[PDB]
Amino acid sequence: LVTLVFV
Amino acid sequence: LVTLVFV
Amino acid sequence: MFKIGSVLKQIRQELNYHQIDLYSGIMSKSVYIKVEADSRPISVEELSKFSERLGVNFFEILNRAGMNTKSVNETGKEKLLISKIFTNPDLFDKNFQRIEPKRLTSLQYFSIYLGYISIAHHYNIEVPTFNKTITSDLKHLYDKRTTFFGIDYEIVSNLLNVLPYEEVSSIIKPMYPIVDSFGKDYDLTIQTVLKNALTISIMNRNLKEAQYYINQFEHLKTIKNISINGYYDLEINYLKQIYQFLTDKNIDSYLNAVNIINIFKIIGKEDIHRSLVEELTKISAKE
Amino acid sequence: MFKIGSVLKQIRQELNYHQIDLYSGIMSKSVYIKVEADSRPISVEELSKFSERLGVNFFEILNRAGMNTKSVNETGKEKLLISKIFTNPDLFDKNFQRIEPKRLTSLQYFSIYLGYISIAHHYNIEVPTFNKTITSDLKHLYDKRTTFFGIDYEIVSNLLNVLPYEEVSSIIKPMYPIVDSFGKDYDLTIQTVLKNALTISIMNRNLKEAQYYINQFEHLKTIKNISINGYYDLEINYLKQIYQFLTDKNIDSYLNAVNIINIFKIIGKEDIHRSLVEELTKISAK
Repeated sequence: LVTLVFV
Repeated sequence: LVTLVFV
Repeated sequence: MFKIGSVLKQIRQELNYHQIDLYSGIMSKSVYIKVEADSRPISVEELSKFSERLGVNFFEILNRAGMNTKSVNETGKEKLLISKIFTNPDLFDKNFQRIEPKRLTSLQYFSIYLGYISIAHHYNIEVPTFNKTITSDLKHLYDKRTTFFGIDYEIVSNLLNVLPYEEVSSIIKPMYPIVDSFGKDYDLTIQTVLKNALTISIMNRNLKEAQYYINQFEHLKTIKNISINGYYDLEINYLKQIYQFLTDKNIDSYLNAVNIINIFKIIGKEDIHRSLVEELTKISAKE
Repeated sequence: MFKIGSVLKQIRQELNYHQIDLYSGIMSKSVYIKVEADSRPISVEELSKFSERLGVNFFEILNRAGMNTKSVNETGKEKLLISKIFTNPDLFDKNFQRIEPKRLTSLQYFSIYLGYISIAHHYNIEVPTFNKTITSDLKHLYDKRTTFFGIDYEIVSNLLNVLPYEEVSSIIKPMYPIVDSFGKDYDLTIQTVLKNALTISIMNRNLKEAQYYINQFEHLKTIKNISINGYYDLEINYLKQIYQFLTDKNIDSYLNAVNIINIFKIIGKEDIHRSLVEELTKISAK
């Protein structure tokens, strides 16, 4: 899956 | 499982 | 802007240590009293030394002081705001107007920007400023880079969700292989790029590239101190398993892929299991 | 004792920011130049402010400065040394003699101590000082405690590997439930106690206690910012799955447990899969 990440 | 941990 | 001294005081008293046990051979009493009062700011060196005296982890003390949250600065608030907007899109226009111009200020704002674009793309919100700038933007941000930070791997993870692979790949290649770990977050983002790209390369049947990503992820596992993500390790192995089914056409690997996905259900990751089941059906056709 | 200024300089130049962009509204030029020279120590507040200016993670900056390794202080070296000794036991005596008396100095040394005790227990190395002190030790460390830190959960994780459950449980119960997360490490240790105790409660058939641990783990999943361990989530679910096989005698649960364990092999966790299969066999008896 193409996941988004916002650390 | 019984694991040991050392941080 | 954080009460570290108060947390030191808190911990010190909880462990029945006397002020003296802490400041001695580091600073004066009257100065250390000011640290616990949180009137004098503390050095990193000092905090590190206090962490040793107490026997409580340096980073834990930081979390307790208030670094564990993201609301510590502007950027984090904005990053939490993404979720709100994703679920409640009517709030898009107002916010995007504030974000869009700031996108090239810090690598942090740019990640957020890509986030907004993803929300837009999902709900078919018109985003003309995007298609007109991304190229010049990425060329501005990356044409002259040498080393890459956690946020860069974040950006690229997100970038892959809003640009065709063929536009991003030229940026990804220089950022690998990884040689060292710089925290659990750095760990996360470097893994995410790989996960994302491996997904896309399989979807599009660019099996040569897809292998590159599998191999890159395996390499990660060899880094000392690197914190592999368990759920990632499962998802990528499913993708690896599908790669083996596409290349060697042997049916056993397909079944493994299925058996991996199922395990997500069996451990209660309900919505992730749903997302995977859709993606597997999708793989067995096109994208 | 870390070159944080150098890393700031390194990142600054890599992002083509000018010294001005960093120190303005924070400190004087000459002062900032001293920061990047690593001659003037930097405040936490200061570094936080610079991390905003660059757009690079505060904790990452720290790791790049040299906090990511453990060899930063005495304690960490000693914790790395445990592995050396576990594999090369002939080096036990010499080291345990240096560690043993330091065991009650910091919660960190006590963790290490329990580590040596585990090495000893494994190789049947005589440790008479252990059996003679642990009780007074734990009574010393814990009888007057109110809140618990990552290291405490670490200690208890390890304590469980070297004391019978019945001695440790009285210490565990106050340390749960968890209400907040204090880092990925705190997250790790709070989960390990759970995982370890769940394992033992299953092995010993204290189903009542066993459920308590399962429920506790589920609660963790509800905490905001908590970073659940993927491989832990799998191992505990296998245990949960075995729990359901022991209480409801339904065979489907057993299969699930097996199916989970095998997943470990399929993802290349070879030695962990071996460990689990031995444990499964074990469970199906005593």
